[PDB]
Amino acid sequence: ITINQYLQQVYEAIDSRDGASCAELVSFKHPHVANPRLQMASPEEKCQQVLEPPYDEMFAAHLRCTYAVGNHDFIEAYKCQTVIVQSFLRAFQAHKEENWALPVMYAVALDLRVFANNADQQLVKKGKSKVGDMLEKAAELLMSCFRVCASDTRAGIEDSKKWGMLFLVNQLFKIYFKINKLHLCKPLIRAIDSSNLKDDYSTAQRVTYKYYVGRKAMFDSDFKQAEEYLSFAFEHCHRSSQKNKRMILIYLLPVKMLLGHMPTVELLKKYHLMQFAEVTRAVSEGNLLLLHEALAKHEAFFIRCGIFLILEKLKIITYRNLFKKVYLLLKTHQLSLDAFLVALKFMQVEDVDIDEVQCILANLIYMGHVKGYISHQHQKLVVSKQNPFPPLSTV
Amino acid sequence: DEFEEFPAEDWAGLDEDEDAHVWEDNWDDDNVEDDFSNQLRAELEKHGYK
Amino acid sequence: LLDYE
Amino acid sequence: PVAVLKKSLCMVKCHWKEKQDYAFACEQMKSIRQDLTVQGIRTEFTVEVYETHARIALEKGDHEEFNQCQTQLKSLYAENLPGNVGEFTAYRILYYIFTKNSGDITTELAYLTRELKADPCVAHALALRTAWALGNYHRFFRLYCHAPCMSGYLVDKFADRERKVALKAMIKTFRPALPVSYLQAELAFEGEAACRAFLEPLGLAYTGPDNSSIDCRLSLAQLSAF
Repeated sequence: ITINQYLQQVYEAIDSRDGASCAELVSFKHPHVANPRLQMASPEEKCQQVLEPPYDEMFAAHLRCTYAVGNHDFIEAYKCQTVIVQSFLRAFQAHKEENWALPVMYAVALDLRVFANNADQQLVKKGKSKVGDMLEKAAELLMSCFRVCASDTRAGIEDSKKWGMLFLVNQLFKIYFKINKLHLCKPLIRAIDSSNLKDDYSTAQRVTYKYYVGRKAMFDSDFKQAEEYLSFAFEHCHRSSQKNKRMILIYLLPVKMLLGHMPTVELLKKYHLMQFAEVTRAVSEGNLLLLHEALAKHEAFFIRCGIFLILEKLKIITYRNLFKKVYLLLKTHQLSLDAFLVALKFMQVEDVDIDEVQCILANLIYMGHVKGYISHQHQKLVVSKQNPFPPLSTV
Repeated sequence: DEFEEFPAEDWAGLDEDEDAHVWEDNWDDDNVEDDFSNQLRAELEKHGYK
Repeated sequence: LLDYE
Repeated sequence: PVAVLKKSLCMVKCHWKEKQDYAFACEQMKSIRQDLTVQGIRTEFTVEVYETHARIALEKGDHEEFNQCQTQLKSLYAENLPGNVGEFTAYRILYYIFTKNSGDITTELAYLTRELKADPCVAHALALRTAWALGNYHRFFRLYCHAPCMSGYLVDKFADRERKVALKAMIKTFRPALPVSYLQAELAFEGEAACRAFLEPLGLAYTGPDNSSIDCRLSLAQLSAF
């Protein structure tokens, strides 16, 4: 296909206000990238003489960018994509009370982020810069896009640019989850909640937003909200995209286990997350030795997933289950602390003394896991006649 | 790796793989006759505490 | 001993 | 003046060791650091001077100066420069515990290697972090007693906070009275006077004029005060 035909198609799509065709002609998912005729070095004259600005600069930059990616010049590709996003945002804020060009943004925005990653990887291979150099600039550009999309308050909701909000937020989250900067997600999370379209977005963007917010809440020890979000993200996830469902389970399992819900063996085997299996078997049993062995054996996987320190908080649940087992076996409301000391020594915990047992029981009672009090003079934990160990859901 | 991009932007509910009862909350009960509890009971009985 | 209240 | 600046660092180290004056030592070392930055020196001697300044700042208790020093020293260690990498990897974890930066601790633990975990300071810091995360004040203060190198200076900053949390958890459980001797033994207190001065401002009601123990039941209302 000659570049004249491509320019004519671009002009027809722009003049007809058809977002889908214009987005296709500028997105790298389209096969036209692979066309050798399309890739050219300096097609700026053709774009200038065919398309009015700022579309001319945007599409000339896109053509040189596809040439660069054909030559694998990812730094030049990222620079050209930044030029594309700037010119398109100018032409996008140009539109008044119309969001025909909303799909275009999506494609363009996505491409930028992807290129940024490769750019950073290139700078890792070249050794010039560190990791995340271009990702912050990518996040800045996407934040400008988000501001433009959220500024459209006067226009009617049918043709407002607010519909292009959540997608951009999701993109930002990805960057903010690759450079390990969670705090920057704080404004966006409220910005979505302020909008009245919090539930009117597409299913994919809503699911991605719920998953990211659930991850942030879990990392902030907000397991109730984290469960409320990740359950929705995992329930509404697309069946075809199994990788996303597994990634959501990776962060939903610790929250459910901390709140007292244990995954079945079938769920772990189905999604190939067998690494949790033994861990689960410990927590529901009160086996501290098994929990330590399973956390050490799968230490690398949990360290990579970033949930090792969240997983280690299951030791409190393991303590509660072990002490509940001791209470059930002894069948007495007034339990000598030496019984819990014996149980702890059975789990091969290093240098356990009665003082550590008292400390663990005091922490459990303070946290609400146990309803009782430890008489120190007699060294006896007196537990309640009714509801000695309340269910983990209420705690 | 990172969260993927869904192929279809909207899919209603027919494409939502529904997992039924994958979470159990009945583990927390008075069941104290399994293998691990029997081992712990033997260990405790070795030091008294009938 | 008195029980927890 | 790069080679003789090592002798200058030795001189200021002697000044800190004998005179024990933080003002002149800190000022001179800040000037030394800014002289190093101007020349762009990033060798092992830069690691040495940053380590010395951080260790000096820890003794005075100025956590902000130490925070800047360790933040720059992470970048200095990133380029595999010889030095006490374990000692100052422990202090990063301790400062993250002090500032309750739970997000930073995960990333810091991710990059830990076997050699670092074998270091006594890193092992002590990791054990202290585990005890603090699980709320095990007995093990926490047992580790806080025998702290290696300068690792105790970081823990001295949130020792009072953890002591208040532990005392809340103790009063909530220990009934009808909590012996003050047990409180001073478990919370890693030296002398009875220190423990008495610690628990006096809380306004807890005791059991009798002798104050042999604190009355938890009548002090439950004071838990929200501290």
